[PDB]
Amino acid sequence: KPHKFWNTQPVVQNDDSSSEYSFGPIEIEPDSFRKEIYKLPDGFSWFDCNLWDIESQDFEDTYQLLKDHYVEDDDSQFRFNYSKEFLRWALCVPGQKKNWLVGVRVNETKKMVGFISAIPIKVRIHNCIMNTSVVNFLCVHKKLRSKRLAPVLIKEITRRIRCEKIFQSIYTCGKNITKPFTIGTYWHRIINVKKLLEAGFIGIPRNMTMSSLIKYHRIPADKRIEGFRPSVDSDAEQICKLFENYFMKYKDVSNETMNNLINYDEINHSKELGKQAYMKLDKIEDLQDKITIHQCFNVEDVKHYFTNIDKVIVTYVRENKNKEITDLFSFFIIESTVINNERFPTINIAYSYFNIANTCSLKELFNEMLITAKNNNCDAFNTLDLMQNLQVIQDSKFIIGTGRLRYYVFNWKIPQISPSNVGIILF
Ligand SMILES: CCCCCCCCCCCCCC(=O)SCCNC(=O)CCNC(=O)[C@H](O)C(C)(C)COP(=O)(O)OP(=O)(O)OC[C@H]1O[C@@H](n2cnc3c(N)ncnc32)[C@H](O)[C@@H]1OP(=O)(O)O
Ligand SMILES: Cc1nc(NC(=O)c2cccc3c2C(=O)N(c2ccc4ccccc4c2N2CCCNCC2)C3)sc1C
Ligand SMILES: [Cl-]
Ligand SMILES: [Cl-]
Ligand SMILES: [Cl-]
Ligand SMILES: [Cl-]
Repeated sequence: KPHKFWNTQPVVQNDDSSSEYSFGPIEIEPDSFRKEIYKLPDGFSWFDCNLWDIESQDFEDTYQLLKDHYVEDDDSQFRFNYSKEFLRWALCVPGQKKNWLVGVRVNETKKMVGFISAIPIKVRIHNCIMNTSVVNFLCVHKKLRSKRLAPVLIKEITRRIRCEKIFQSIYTCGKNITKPFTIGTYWHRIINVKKLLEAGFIGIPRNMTMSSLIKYHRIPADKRIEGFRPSVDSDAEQICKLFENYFMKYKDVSNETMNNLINYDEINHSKELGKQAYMKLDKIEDLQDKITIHQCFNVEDVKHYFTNIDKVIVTYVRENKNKEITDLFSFFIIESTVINNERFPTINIAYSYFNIANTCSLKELFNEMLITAKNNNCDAFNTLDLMQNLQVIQDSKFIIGTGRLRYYVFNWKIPQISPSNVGIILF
């Protein structure tokens, strides 16, 4: 069946017949976009969600909405239970705008029935760099589904983002909407066998028991790598350089292009000037084993994202004798509710974030990270096949998950690429 909203938006459609590998914006309309607030059905209202005071009623309403109505696995066995501390870390980022956190409320009862958010980030896409957005936590109350409310919330957040002179966005989905520029596969490393076995996540193969299963999913500790410790704020500048060196090494453009990236923020104000971001690629094979699109981090961003908050985010670095940082691993933590058992204990899952292995192999780095995940009472460690993570997944004890993660970019052209070419991690 055909789209009724997405067929009208500047994104590559599923039937695109482009005969060329091209990068660049799809449309350049700095002045023609709608600026008036969108209208909601009678008895509903917009509000800027107050996630700036963790004790606010807005925060309680948002937490409850997402706990009961946000993302479930494709088999409706588990639902995400984002904590307030996680949402604050994930949405109150540097440069965030108070009106990029959009809620929908029933006027008569003050019940919050909808939500959508965006955060600002910096990205490199091939030979361009820009300030862009990431849309996440789109949620509509279950009883209001299939009433064309989601396009309204999308149009609304788009208006608010464009009013900040930002005209692209990145967003992920478990299903196919339009054409995604890549599809990521996630994998599970079992840590707490007993918990996951009783939660219904894993079974028992023939001729095995929980004991032999615990023994098999054991995390090895016979070749530890010394020098890893939690990051602190004073590591920020060196973690910033560690990422820059990492993205410089895996770049998919020449050294000359990397030093003269096209700053789209300076040419998106004009239709003629913005076309300088058009870039044709003659050989898609030139991107093999390289990163084509990735987030960029300054020191203020590093301080926020690559910190340590109990039950939210974990970041470790490896040092040498001189206190210089040479490796980094990180994962964030989200609780998952068991849908058919409201009394089941807490299930905490770890999610691979950004990881840089220079003084050890990536498999060696992930083992240290798995040990640290065990120390943080995480029942499983989830990883996507992004960047170089395939090195850890192949010939391992990782188990394939049931779904796949589609990656989209709003108002930008990206040819279909491998997930290994992508350095973008959504929350
Ligand atoms: C420059 C700035 C631009 C900023 C904007 C950038 C783009 C951001 C876009 C948002 C990305 C968010 C990123 C995340 O957080 S991804 C996860 C989103 N949240 C959930 O999955 C939680 C559980 N489910 C729900 O909350 C609702 O089912 C939602 C709200 C998802 C849809 O509500 P409902 O189920 O009641 O449907 P409808 O009748 O209102 O409307 C039908 C239309 O909605 C399109 N649809 C359905 N699901 C998604 C989806 N996950 N991404 C994009 N579009 C989606 C669908 O194609 C159809 O369009 P078309 O097929 O007719 O065309
Ligand atoms: C061990 C265990 N894993 C479960 N996963 C689910 O239920 C589930 C259901 C639907 C969709 C998803 C999941 C799930 O894990 N995804 C997943 C998997 C690996 C990631 C690696 C890095 C970053 C994110 C990752 C990520 N996200 C989830 C957070 C939100 N950002 C989108 C992508 C998507 S339940 C359970 C008991
Ligand atoms: Cl619609
Ligand atoms: Cl797809
Ligand atoms: Cl040590
Ligand atoms: Cl600190």
